[PDB]
Amino acid sequence: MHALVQLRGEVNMHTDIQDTLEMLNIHHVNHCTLVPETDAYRGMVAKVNDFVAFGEPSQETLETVLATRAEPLEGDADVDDEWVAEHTDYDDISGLAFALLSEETTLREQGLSPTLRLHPPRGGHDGVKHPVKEGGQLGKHDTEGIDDLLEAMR
Amino acid sequence: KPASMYRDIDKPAYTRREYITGIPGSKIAQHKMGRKQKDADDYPVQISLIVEETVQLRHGSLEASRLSANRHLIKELGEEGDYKMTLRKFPHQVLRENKDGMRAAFGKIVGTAARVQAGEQLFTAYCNVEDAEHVKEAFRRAYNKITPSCRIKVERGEEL
Amino acid sequence: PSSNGPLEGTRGKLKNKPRDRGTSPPQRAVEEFDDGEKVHLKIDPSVPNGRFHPRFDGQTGTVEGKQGDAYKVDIVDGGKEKTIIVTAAHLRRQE
Amino acid sequence: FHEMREPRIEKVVVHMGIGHANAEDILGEITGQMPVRTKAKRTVGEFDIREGDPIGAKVTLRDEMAEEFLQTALPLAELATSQFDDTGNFSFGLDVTVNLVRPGYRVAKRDKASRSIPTKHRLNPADAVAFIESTYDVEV
Amino acid sequence: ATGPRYKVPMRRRREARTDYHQRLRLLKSGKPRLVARKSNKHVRAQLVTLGPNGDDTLASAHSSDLAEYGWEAPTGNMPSAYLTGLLAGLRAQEAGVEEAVLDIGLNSPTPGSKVFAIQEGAIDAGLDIPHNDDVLADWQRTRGAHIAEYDEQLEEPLYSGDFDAADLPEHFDELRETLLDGDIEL
RNA sequence: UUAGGCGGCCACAGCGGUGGGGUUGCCUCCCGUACCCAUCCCGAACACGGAAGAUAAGCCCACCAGCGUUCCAGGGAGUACUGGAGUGCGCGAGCCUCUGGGAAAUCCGGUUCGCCGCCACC
RNA sequence: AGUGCAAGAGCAAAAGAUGACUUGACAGUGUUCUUCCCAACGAGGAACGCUGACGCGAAAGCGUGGUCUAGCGAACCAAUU
RNA sequence: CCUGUCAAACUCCAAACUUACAGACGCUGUUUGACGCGGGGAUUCCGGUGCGCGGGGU
Ligand SMILES: [Cl-]
Ligand SMILES: [Cl-]
Ligand SMILES: [Mg+2]
Ligand SMILES: [Mg+2]
Ligand SMILES: [Mg+2]
Ligand SMILES: [Mg+2]
Ligand SMILES: [Mg+2]
Ligand SMILES: [Mg+2]
Ligand SMILES: [Mg+2]
Ligand SMILES: [Mg+2]
Ligand code: NA
Ligand code: NA
Ligand code: NA
Ligand code: NA
Ligand code: NA
Ligand code: NA
Ligand SMILES: [Sr+2]
Ligand SMILES: [Sr+2]
Ligand SMILES: [Sr+2]
Ligand SMILES: [Sr+2]
Ligand SMILES: [Sr+2]
Ligand SMILES: [Sr+2]
Ligand SMILES: [Sr+2]
Ligand SMILES: [Sr+2]
Repeated sequence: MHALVQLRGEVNMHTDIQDTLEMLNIHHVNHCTLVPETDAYRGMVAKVNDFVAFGEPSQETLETVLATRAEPLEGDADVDDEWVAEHTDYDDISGLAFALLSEETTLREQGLSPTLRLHPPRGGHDGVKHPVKEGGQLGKHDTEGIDDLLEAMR
Repeated sequence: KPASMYRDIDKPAYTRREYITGIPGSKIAQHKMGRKQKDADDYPVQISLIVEETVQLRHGSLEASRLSANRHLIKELGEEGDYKMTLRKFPHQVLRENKDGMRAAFGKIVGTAARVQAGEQLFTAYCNVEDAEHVKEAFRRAYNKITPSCRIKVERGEEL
Repeated sequence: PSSNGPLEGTRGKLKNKPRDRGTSPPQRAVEEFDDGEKVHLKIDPSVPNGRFHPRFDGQTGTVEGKQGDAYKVDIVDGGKEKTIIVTAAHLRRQE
Repeated sequence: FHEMREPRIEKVVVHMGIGHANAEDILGEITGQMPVRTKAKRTVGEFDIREGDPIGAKVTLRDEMAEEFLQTALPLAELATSQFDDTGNFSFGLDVTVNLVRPGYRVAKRDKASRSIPTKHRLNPADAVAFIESTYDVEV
Repeated sequence: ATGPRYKVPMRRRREARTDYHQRLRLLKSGKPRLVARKSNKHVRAQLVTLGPNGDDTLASAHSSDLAEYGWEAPTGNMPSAYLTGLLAGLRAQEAGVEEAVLDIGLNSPTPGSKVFAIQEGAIDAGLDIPHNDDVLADWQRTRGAHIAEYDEQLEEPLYSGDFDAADLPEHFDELRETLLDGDIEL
């Protein structure tokens, strides 16, 4: 399971690439989605590789992000342990976060919005013109690398 | 005409003589120089002139660079000296010129050029150990008459 | 194009590889297809008759009946539905 | 082993290449059967602007009609060594060509399942000379 | 053979066994083929249909299995040919085959020949095969009257092995009689 | 299939080559023209009739790789080329990095001297 | 090689050659594609059917002109069946 | 035998890639009716630029 975040806008972006992002439930910049690691899904992130930041998050980081940025399918409501307890098939945020990472369920399947609408990176990101290997923030990241990004976008 | 009009590979490969008529003859008199009866493996030293940039070299430039190179070898090693030089590239690309303004602009045939890629050997001379510094000078004169910058690389010779 | 005939720009698709030259095997020319069956459209260069318009080479239609010995195959050209009259010699079953 | 390998006369082709007919009557008198006309292809400048026209005549003789001809045809000419084919046939002169071969030649002349005769079963020039020398005349 | 561009014919064309152009025109009917083949000593007659991995023979008959019903006579002649066709045609009727088209292969369409006799036999057995009556031999040649009138020019016997002297084409009649009877073990 | 017939794929099956195999069996070559039929001339072929002889052809069986072909290994080569991205480099023609793909020639070593189907048959 | 003529393509027990026979270069009426990719538009063209009548062949079958892609023309008026 | 080069109108080879149909995932539709069909009204048929690939032309 990978965590996709849009870092580059829709203007001048190829239509087939913009459409892939919309199929992956990501419509705005800084929006995040939790995508399973299948053959079909791998082709999709590879197409979006230059306008995105992805990687497998840690249990800890996913838990922090779900607490602060997860929303129901409809409404304002906070997704805390008590919310997770009353509406999901899990006991707390940890049980949900574990199931997502192990690809047992999805946010939509559990009554939550597939999109985690994050805040801009605190202290800024490494840049939207270069990939990770060149000192930028685009493409595949390390688990430690994606965590720094998602935690900065609390 | 300047080489600025023909030095780049900006047009398609135009070589097909069964569709092109009135192609001027090649100004290149020789391709095999020196002792063409002796083998290339009979010489200890093999030095080549390597083109650094991908270019199109006209038959007039090829003849000028070959003439100024071989003439030095004839001067220093004699007319029947112990060497053999080879120009491995042939002028296949047929060249046009639009010589009415831009209407019916397809130009008439004016010449021929050799398409040489970067890193390729244009000239290759095979000499002995004592004649090595005379051939490096023949190539120094030869590179001044073609379009790109060049490397004078020694391929077979640890005699220094 | 310089001309707008049916066989324009068809040097490649309507020519055989030298080893596939000569008369084609009869087995595929007498193959029987049923209605609803998905068939691939590809002209056999060695067979003159029962061909379709070369623009349709590569299409995967659906057999929807027959006219004589030839077949009536339904395709979708872009967004337009067309019915192609084609013999078995130029058809191959999908899978 | 030797019976199915010993040569036989396949055909004796007696031909007359004229160019413009009257030579049909003398062939039927010396051979025994009926002759056939011969046409030619390609336009030649020696007053030969017609394609399908009688230029010559030929007679293909088989079995008894062949041997009874060769008993009176061979003592008329001096047979040489260079007068032989790579396949083992000879022509002399009125052109008299004799096609010699081994007993299994039907395999290359039949319609059903025909095959070309192997290089080993194909007659040699030397093996051909030996057969004729063994039948009423000299070689060299 | 010579290089990459060389075109080697199809295997059955290389072997000079199948006329592929005639095969297509034959297969166009949709009806099973009555494969009529010959040999120097024997005669074969098959009822072939089209299959996914190759041809399927539904009912065959060789002139060797003619002796099983009482044929003490030779197997590579006109009476043998008809009876081999009749035997193939009857086995075909038991297999459910009702109609066929005559395939003669690389044999010649010569009037009154053995392959047309194989055809006449199969039609007489109840099979509907597109034919031409005046291309078939006269009923007496099918009986073997041409072989009996050849034995009239005796002096030296025609048959080496003892069957008879002046030849009996009445054996043909005694065989067609046995096959037309439904009690027979096919 | 102790030699057959009809095929599918249509060279992995081609080209060339070595060895083996046939008393009432099979295929053949073979023997022979009264007939059906045949040759613009020839029972050569086609057609028909037949077994004195034969395994030399063909065919079937076993096998060889020199040529052609198929596939595989390792090398060439993650090279050539390339879909996506870049306030990366270059006066420029052009190149480079990241990401997703990925040859061809040739050399060496293997493979390949057909596979499969239906029928008939000591 | 040849296959009437550009070019590209197809064809070898043929689509080429020879020979013999024959007039399907037939009447009528369609389906479909093309013309006009997608996507509307005529004449023209082609493929593929049916009805009628024929030719050839043992028969399957082939023949809706020439192996395929050029060789074409509205309304009004005239002549013609 | 050896040795030196090429092809828009060459190809024993051969990508990336584009493309037909189908399944799966995704997204979308069944009160926001999608896909599709029928009808009314247009405007429009001087375009431009960047990038990739081009063709002509110094
Ligand atoms: Cl069509
Ligand atoms: Cl046969
Ligand atoms: Mg909401
Ligand atoms: Mg700040
Ligand atoms: Mg920055
Ligand atoms: Mg092309
Ligand atoms: Mg043997
Ligand atoms: Mg710059
Ligand atoms: Mg008017
Ligand atoms: Mg008039
Ligand atoms: Na003017
Ligand atoms: Na073919
Ligand atoms: Na004549
Ligand atoms: Na043998
Ligand atoms: Na029309
Ligand atoms: Na416009
Ligand atoms: Sr240009
Ligand atoms: Sr220079
Ligand atoms: Sr004979
Ligand atoms: Sr600049
Ligand atoms: Sr400059
Ligand atoms: Sr790979
Ligand atoms: Sr036609
Ligand atoms: Sr394209």
